[PDB]
Amino acid sequence: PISADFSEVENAPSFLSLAENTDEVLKPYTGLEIQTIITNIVGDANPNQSRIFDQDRLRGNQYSAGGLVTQNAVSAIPFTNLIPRTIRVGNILVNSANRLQITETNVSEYYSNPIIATKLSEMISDQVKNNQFSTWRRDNTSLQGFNAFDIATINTAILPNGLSLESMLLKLSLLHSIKAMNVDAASINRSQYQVIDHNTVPTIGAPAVVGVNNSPVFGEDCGGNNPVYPFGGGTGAIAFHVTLQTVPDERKSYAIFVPPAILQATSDANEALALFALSMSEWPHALYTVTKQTTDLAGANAGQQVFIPTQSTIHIGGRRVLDLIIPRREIAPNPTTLVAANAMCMVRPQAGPDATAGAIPLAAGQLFNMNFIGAPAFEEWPMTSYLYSWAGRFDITTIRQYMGRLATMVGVKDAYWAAHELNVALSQVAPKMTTAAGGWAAQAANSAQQSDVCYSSLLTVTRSAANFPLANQPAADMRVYDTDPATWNKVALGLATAANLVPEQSMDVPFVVGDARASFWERLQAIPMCIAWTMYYHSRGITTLAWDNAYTDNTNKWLQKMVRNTFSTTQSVGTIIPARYGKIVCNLYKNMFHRAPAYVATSVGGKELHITHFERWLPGGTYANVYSGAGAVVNCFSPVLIPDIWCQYFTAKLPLFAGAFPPAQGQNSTKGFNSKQGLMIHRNQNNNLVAPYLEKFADNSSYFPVGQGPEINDMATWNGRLWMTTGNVQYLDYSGAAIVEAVPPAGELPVGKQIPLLAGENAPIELTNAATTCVPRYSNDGRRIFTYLTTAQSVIPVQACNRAANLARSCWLLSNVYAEPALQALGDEVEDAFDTLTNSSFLDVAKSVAES
Amino acid sequence: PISADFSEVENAPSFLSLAENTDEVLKPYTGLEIQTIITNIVGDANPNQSRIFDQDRLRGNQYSAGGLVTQNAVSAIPFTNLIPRTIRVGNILVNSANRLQITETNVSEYYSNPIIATKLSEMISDQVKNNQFSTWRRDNTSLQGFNAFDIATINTAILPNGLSLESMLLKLSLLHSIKAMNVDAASINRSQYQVIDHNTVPTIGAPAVVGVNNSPVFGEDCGGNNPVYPFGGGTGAIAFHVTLQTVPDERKSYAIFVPPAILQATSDANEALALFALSMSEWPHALYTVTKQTTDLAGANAGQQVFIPTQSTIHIGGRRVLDLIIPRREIAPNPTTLVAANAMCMVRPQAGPDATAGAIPLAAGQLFNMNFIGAPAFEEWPMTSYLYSWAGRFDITTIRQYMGRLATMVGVKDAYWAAHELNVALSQVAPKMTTAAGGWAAQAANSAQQSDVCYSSLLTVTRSAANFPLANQPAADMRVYDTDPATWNKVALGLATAANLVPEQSMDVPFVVGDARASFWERLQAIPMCIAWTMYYHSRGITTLAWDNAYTDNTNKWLQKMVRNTFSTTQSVGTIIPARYGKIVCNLYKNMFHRAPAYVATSVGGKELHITHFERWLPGGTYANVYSGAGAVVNCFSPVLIPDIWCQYFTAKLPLFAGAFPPAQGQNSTKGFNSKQGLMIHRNQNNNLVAPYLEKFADNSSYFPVGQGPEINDMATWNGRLWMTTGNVQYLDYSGAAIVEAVPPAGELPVGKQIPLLAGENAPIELTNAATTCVPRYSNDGRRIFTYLTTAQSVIPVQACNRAANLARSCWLLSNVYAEPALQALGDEVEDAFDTLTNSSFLDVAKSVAESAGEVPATKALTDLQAVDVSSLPSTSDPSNVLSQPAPLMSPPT
Amino acid sequence: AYTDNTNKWLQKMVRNTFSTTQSVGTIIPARYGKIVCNLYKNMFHRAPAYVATSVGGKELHITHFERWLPGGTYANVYSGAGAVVNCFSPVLIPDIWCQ
Amino acid sequence: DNSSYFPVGQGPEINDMATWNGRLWMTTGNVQYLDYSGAAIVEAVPPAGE
Amino acid sequence: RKSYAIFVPPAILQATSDANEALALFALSMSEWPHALYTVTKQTTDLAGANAGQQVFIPTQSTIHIGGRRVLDLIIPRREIAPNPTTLVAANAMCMVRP
Repeated sequence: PISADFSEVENAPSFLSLAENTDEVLKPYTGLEIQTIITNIVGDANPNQSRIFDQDRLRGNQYSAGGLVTQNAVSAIPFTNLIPRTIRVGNILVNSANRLQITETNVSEYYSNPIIATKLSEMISDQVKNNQFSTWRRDNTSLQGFNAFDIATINTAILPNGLSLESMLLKLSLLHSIKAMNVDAASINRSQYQVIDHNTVPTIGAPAVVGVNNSPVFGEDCGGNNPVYPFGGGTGAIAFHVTLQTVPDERKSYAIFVPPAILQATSDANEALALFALSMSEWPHALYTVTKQTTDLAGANAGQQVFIPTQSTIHIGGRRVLDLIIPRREIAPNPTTLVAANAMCMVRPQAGPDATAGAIPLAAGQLFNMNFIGAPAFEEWPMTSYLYSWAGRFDITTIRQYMGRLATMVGVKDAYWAAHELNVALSQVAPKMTTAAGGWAAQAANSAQQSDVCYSSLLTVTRSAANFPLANQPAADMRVYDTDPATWNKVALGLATAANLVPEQSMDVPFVVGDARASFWERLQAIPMCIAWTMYYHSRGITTLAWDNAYTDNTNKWLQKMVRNTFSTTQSVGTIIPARYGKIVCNLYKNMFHRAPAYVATSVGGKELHITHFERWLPGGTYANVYSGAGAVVNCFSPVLIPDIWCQYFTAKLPLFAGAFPPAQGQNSTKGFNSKQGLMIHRNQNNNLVAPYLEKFADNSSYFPVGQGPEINDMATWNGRLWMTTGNVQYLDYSGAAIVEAVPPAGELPVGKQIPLLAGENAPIELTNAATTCVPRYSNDGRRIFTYLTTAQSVIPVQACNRAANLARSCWLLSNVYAEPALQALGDEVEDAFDTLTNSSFLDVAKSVAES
Repeated sequence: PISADFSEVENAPSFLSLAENTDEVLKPYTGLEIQTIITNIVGDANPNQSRIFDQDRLRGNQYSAGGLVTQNAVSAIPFTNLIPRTIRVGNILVNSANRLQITETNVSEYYSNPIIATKLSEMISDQVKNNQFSTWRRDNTSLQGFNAFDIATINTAILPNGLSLESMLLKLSLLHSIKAMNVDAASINRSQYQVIDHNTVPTIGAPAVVGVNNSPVFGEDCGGNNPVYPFGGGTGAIAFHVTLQTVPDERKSYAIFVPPAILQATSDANEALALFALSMSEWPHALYTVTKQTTDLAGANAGQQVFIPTQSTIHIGGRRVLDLIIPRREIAPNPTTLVAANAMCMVRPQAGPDATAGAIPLAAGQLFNMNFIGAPAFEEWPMTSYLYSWAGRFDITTIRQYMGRLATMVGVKDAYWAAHELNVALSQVAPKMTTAAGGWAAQAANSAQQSDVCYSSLLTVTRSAANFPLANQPAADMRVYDTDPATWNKVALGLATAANLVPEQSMDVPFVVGDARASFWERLQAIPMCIAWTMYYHSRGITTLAWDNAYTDNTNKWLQKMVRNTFSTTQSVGTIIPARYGKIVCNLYKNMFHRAPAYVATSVGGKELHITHFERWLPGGTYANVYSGAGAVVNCFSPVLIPDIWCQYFTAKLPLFAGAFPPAQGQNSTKGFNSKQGLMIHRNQNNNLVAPYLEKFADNSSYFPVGQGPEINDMATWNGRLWMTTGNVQYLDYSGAAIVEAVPPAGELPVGKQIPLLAGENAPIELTNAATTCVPRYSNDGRRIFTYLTTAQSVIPVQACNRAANLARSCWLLSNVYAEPALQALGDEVEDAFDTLTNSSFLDVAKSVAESAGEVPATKALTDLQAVDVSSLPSTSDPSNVLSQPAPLMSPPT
Repeated sequence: AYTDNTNKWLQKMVRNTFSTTQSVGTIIPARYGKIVCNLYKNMFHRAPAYVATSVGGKELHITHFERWLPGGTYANVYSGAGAVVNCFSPVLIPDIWCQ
Repeated sequence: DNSSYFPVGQGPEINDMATWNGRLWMTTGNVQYLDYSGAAIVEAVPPAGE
Repeated sequence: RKSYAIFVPPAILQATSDANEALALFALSMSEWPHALYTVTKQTTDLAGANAGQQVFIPTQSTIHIGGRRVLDLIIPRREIAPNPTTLVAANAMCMVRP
């Protein structure tokens, strides 16, 4: 919460108090209630637009350090999933000059929740034991549509591993979040088309079109009509079979049964079939491309403009070839002639409306010729071509139908929610901040720095270095479980079950899917994740080089252990073991928001263990760093992405070092902590260098002792912010010499991204739109860092810490923060009559809030 | 009430006593409290027989300060909704020089009463799960003429919020409020046409005509016969579908089902479809007009004036285009061919009886060409033109039956009543006051000041700055709930239910919905609202220029709070939260009128809270101010809208500072409070300025301390009124310096609007029709304001405070009466003999339906028997429960 | 009474003569059709055919008296030379049949 | 209170004997269908005595 | 079309002297009505008996509209315990009655 008075600063929680474990079960933090913070804002200059197209921004009144007022100043929402591929330059569309982003994943086996045999599979094995010949006769088949010999052979295997549905549901969530873009233009806010490209203004009149393989540059098209995998290249292969007798051996163990429940899940069974086929092959099968009409800032230069969705770039699975088995209409022995095969099956697979040109061209809507036992030549299709035909017909309400059916056949409530969490955590992305003295800045148009971007985890994204298809050495970003085809076959036939596979009412599918607001809710759900990682990284002052070099040669002992426990270093078989210090981040999340992240159960040694997206990232990335104007990299600060007001304003509780500065010109304006709090100044007056009250040294005064680093102390960080927020901070060491990290041109601090204004809005003023909490304490050399001011500059702030003076700093006028008059002609403290008449009600509201 | 003696004003309740929280249940304010006082009609009467065309004034005898009695003195009913677009000028009717008023709404989703899935949905899920054993794609799940694949997708992924229905009911109520003008002239007030145009006279014999897009000036016709939306400037689109498949992928998620339960009348059902379509598209779809015959004050010159209803200019945002998915007549395979479709649609839509031009021209009565798979081309209509054609065909009596069937599906009683409260709050409107010495005044004809107007909340109404269609959106004035298509689809098909949505009888529809008297009755419901807001703003002394700049100013910390807390701009747990000081006005209302305002619930984490229309206004507007006789603005007063006789003759109980001056009775007349009351006189360096007994803190604050402002004190306010009501007050600083705010020409007070007289009436005299209570105390720059008199002028009033002298005053000669509530139900109804012959059967069949929401005679115990594998049915492993809020628990840590 | 020129009382009056109500999968009987069935049973000492129907678990008989639909036009007398006259309440048959 | 206009929402009450008397007036050859003041009603009427 | 198809039990086909007629009557029984406009014709004459002739009348029952389902698939019993027919002669000889 933002603060009206300095009394609200002193009484704030300490960091260790919030990093503490909490026992109580909580609730998911859906974007539907994060929605209400952007709307329902204080301010009289604000037209309260109803369309979600305009509700994309943090609007508010602001108050200057000099005591002036500014109305309806703006702060852009940081996150997006769209990467531009046609940047405007000189007010005209121009082909991009920068290579595409990429993500990877280490899929893992899921041994947790091993399956139990049904009484059906039990009696089947008994019949195999006692050698009951009749039960697997040649022409016996179930109403399911599969013949008995196949069931008797699928049952014979013993499997240790359980079933997951994680990568499956994850691919469905990714396709969903791509298809959501195609919904009404009013249902999608414009800020999302102008986070990376600040010179572009989308049109409300015409919907974004969702194409595929249309990118202009760097081999992005992946062959067009001839579709090919973006990752590694090549075409896959697909074959439809009525029986496992037909599938080639050395291929049999891999073949997947397709239950009838899948094929009756939609208006067009070939489409449900195609969507299941997408569901268990490699992703992306192609590069999807959102296209949108946009115009000039003056409206002068309209045109279509291309965007590549982030979801389209993540790489998961990658199984290349697949054999699908299908139900049959009639109780008949396995087909021998071709016509007897084609007429036999429940549905006859075919390409969708879009055509393809390849060595194996597919005419639009072409029928597939089913395989049979006596066939002179085995039959097969290219996979990327196959899915390419149907790439145009997936649709979010159809996916909704499909999901209701899956929810009915087997549980989907929780797993889809966790998969959705992974989707947000991986596919939401913000540009690195540029440094400035004022409220707004951005990097020059069509530049490598314009397109640098980071995860919510404050890890920079990997960027491709060559034309598609890529042929990389893998660099996985985080673990996920794999969906096992064999266990799926054991379950689809009623042969087996698992403790989390319980069937559910269709109405229980989580409400996100099939809803057109889903994109906006994605963007919103991304912010709290950054708040938890940010408060993790800012509590200790480690510089961005000290993290970047912490997994390479320039490491310390302490940086070694430090990077080691942030991430999922550990690798037990068939498991994902959580980071030791990811738990602290989950605690911060639960204490600062009174809500909880999605869990996945996982067992080790018979011990149960929850795991969250906080606990399953992988080490070796590069961290967020600020740029200088003119693009020079600077990496002194601890890593950052987003402006302080987001942190201060969405949280219910925050640690003391992070609070907003109270408004200028009041009694109880910003102050500081001194000797009584147990702090001590470091003077260096011989060189004009004076530094705040700080923690008493513990043999760590100039070099830290080996294996140790800076200690948590809020009040000292607060003082460091007070020194920084003056205009001339100087980052030196104990002797007053330069440190190895690059430093901002003097007085600059990182600041939020510029976007074009609407009518009646203002650019943010002063330090209202800036990171401030990013204070250095530990350099890559192992030395301490000190923030200095000259002896003359340093006198007022020292009086403030001493509490014999006040300081003047700018602030948002939101909630209970009111502007302070220059005089302060105070009267006797007096409760207002209206405040007493309406106090109980005000208590009832707060009680209702606490209850939840 | 009016006071009889000074003993009664001296014993009147304090303001804080009336603003206390009250815990008792109270009946709705039907507006008939005012009817039995200003009208012949005590009890019932037929509207035709009563001539309420002439029942449009406050009447009575008046007593003057000089001792004379003026019989048959009169006062106008302040409020209206009609806006002239042609003003009489120089006895000759002419085009308006001034642009039209506009209004904006902030529509949005909020948590409502918690929602739960029904038994019918469980049966459907079990039908699907059981269907999974057989390689047959089959259609067991069809309901009410809908495709089996559609019921499956309407049964998925429910939204926690709940369901509202409010914006729907707003659009319906606004429409009704407009069509109610269409009834005969005998039962609409004469005054209603002449609140703003005081020089015109309506003719009783001929009814008003309601048209569309007819206006002469500023492009008000929205393309005329070829229409466009008045605000967006665009044109909509509408398409009808037998099944959801034919809907383009760009918008399959926004589709709305049109349940068969409406259209069950043998009354034209093609119109009921149009009125379902109207209540979910953007409003207004066109600018309605009321044309009425009128004449000159001499009766000499006659003509047809044009008016715009205030309901027709308020913008409820929403959906330009609609896919309406129609029920199938006969259960059947999906109509792959056309003749299978049309001969099987339960209704086949066609345009209403009016022609339209432009692209996609529509001949009258034209038939829509149905959409089905494999069709040669897609077909749709512009919706502005489709709605333009039915626009002349709706009427009060059909809206009543429509809503009567609508009530059978979902309860609509309390929700509609609250929507009607919003209707009255946003549509009733009054002109700004003119200062004078005497009892009447009005602004010059066809002037900008003549047409300037305000809400019952003392906030001004904004004007358009360019010809329609408007190129750019105005700021929101108030925020309302929205109605989700998704959970609408779930609720209409019986798949979901909430405690606010329990079905009701067609007789439960509130009386206003049917009657021709409804316009008059809406006109009477806005007065208590101003009385509440007036007592609120007048309890403190803050001036108009001071409210006007308050939200931002840095001169004083207290003032910023005092405005920030009166508007609804706060939230928690994803829902709206009521304005903190709106509750004061609500309490003030309940305590003065002994009636309860209509409210709606918001669920904060499952805890319901009541929001009233007092609590949902938004910042931005200018506040209400009086004009000089010459048209110059006057800033110095607190906000005012109406003469105080209205405030003080229609309240059961009243604040002390606002009571009427008592009648002369022998020696006694009027009197003032002194130091025995805790008060004390202000004096300065000047020896020729005297200010009344006031607070003791008044001695120590030429400027209020920051964080503090003037406090409630009835008696000092009373004394301030005594200084003001002398003909020669002076508005000045602690030192006797001029304040920055514009002040009236000397000795003048704001006074109520002039209207033409009937034979035998007299104009109000002196201060009988003035506002008096608006006593300034807080200046724009933080100074106190003092009311001064010169010494010689000062002597009699001070002795009147000392109870040793008396001050003459005028009064109405009216006694006090205040009725117990006329009706409990909120709906009129009378037993007929047949209602008694057939009583018990109705009484239990009714209750047997109210519990029957989402029930079918087949129970789970029967449909289990048909199931293949009962343990694996989701209804077994998932007994259903009410969803929690903000969201139901997911992924619990074991 | 089912078109524009309606009253309140004509509104309720036509509303309860007929089967206005529409619960799912059912035909709910008119409130005042029951009076007509009572007249039938008292004046003839005989009963009309029933169909059972359930709502809310409540049983409900229904008869052709209870299942007509609103919006028709009523019997009216003609003048000689064919002029329509509609002052009388609706009629079809001579009194002696009734008596 | 239903002498010339019925009060809103109410209509004529059942009373047999009055209907009997109305039949007695009708079965004479010259009945005249008017209102309380003796003015014509809006319904079309039979040529006299029919 | 499968979910709509109606089985015709043998009980229907042995309900009359000509099974094709019972079949036709069941088919009338579950499709749309009227399937045509039936016409009663009767000789009539003048009041004086002067002008005899046939005269046409349309029954009221023929004008009521009910149902209206348009297309129908009827399933029929087979004479012998045999697997589903594959040749045409094997189909025609198979069924209980040939429509």
